[PDB]
Amino acid sequence: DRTPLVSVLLEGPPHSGKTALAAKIAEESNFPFIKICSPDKMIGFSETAKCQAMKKIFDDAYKSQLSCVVVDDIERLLDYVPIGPRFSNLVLQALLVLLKKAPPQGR
Amino acid sequence: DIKELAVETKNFSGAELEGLVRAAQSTAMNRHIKASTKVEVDMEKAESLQVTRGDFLASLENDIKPAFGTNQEDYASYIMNGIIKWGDPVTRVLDDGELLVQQTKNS
Ligand SMILES: Nc1ncnc2c1ncn2[C@@H]1O[C@H](COP(=O)(O)OP(=O)(O)OP(=O)(O)O)[C@@H](O)[C@H]1O
Repeated sequence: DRTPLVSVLLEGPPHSGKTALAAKIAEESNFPFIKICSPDKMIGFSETAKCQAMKKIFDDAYKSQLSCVVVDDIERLLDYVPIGPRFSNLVLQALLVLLKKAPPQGR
Repeated sequence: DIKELAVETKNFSGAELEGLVRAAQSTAMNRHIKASTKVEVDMEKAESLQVTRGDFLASLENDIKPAFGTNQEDYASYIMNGIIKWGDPVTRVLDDGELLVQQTKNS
C-alpha cells in the first residue's frame, strides 16, 4: 500500500534468452492489462515519434486497477553505438522521468 | 458556521461559492426521495428539512473543485507518506524555512 509502483531489471550476456523469461513472468502475473512495448514496431521513427508512442502506451495503462508493462532491449530503444558514443538524449530523459510518475491514486 | 467555510474555501470565485450552496441543498431533498421502482416524495418528513455541516463537508470533498492555484490533489501526491520526526535535522530545516518566509514577508 505504501509502494504502488515497483520496477525491476533483467540483465545478462547476449543470446541468454531473457525476453522470453520476462514474457513468461508477465503472462503468469494474471493481471487484467498486459502490454509489450518493443522496438520492432517503430522502425525508422524520429525520436519525437518514439516519445509520443511510449507516452500513449503508458497512458493506456493508467485506466485499470492492475497493470504490467515490459520494456524490451533498452539499448536498441536509445539508438546506442560504441563509437563516439552516440545516442538519443530526448528518449533517455523521457524514460528517466517516466520511471517515477505514480499513477492516479488507488491503482 | 460561516467563518469555517470562508476560511477553508480558498481560490474560490463567486460562481463556485453559489454552486457549493446549491449542491449542499440538494443532498437533503435527495435524502427524502426514494427512487427504486417509482419516484415517491415522502411528505411525512418533508416538514423537517434541515441542512447540516456534514452535507457541506461532503459537497466540498466530492462535487465542487476550483479551477485555479494548487489544491489538495497535489499535496496528496507529493507528500505521499507524510513527515516523521526521526531526528534533529528535520526541525532545523523547518526552522530555517520559517525564518526565510518571515524575512520575505517583512523586509
Ligand atoms: N529455458 C529457456 N529460457 C529461455 N528461453 C528459452 C528456454 N528454452 C528455450 N528457450 C527459447 O530460446 C529463445 C530465447 O531467445 P530470446 O529472444 O529470448 O533471447 P534474447 O536474449 O532476447 O536475445 P538477444 O539477447 O540476442 O536479443 C526463445 O525461442 C525461447 O523460447
